[PDB]
Amino acid sequence: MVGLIWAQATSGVIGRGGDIPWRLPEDQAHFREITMGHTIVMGRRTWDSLPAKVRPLPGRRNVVLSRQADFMASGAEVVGSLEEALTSPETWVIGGGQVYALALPYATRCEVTEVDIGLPREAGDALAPVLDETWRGETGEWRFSRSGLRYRLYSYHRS
Ligand SMILES: Nc1ncnc2c1ncn2[C@@H]1O[C@H](COP(=O)(O)OP(=O)(O)O)[C@@H](O)[C@H]1OP(=O)(O)O
Ligand SMILES: CC1(C)N=C(N)N=C(N)N1c1ccc(Cl)cc1
Repeated sequence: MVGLIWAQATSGVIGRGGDIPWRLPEDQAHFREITMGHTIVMGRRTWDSLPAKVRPLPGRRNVVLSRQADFMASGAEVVGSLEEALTSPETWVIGGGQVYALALPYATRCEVTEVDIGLPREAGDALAPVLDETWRGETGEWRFSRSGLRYRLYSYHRS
């Protein structure tokens, strides 16, 4: 079970300036809920952008993809090929752009959060992985977060 999880604006933007371009505590809780107790897979650059205080993300098997054999990722494990990361009974790829792309052909599930905000793509923006017509699933109802930011959840799957 290889899966991809991400949160995007409507336009497909999932990150800008090194930041998630919105505040959505319901997304963080959603993310935790899907991935808790399973393996998470991230690129080295993504681990590098998490505060030392927060990494590894707790209650989950943290795997970090890197070419550097000497890479220090305390509390996590480091693998040097996509094949080796995607082993466990249930894996969620959590970022970033290179790892999303890399892992796409192996994915049979996506969990997405679409956030109702109009952010036309700009050069440099991190972008959601592109879903083709092989996918099927549920595009859920719009929902107001506590702050009044609107978001909805996709739950898609394939062979
Ligand atoms: N095919 C591959 N094999 C091994 N490591 C890879 C890989 N593709 C990407 N990576 C790692 O994953 C990193 C990318 O992580 P990321 O997906 O979080 O980056 P970004 O935020 O730019 O999309 C790459 O820099 C590379 O790490 P190192 O720079 O430490 O080598
Ligand atoms: C919190 C957030 C944005 N939310 C969802 N739905 N999916 C992810 N992969 N996330 C995410 C989690 C950890 C990291 Cl390092 C990056 C993005």
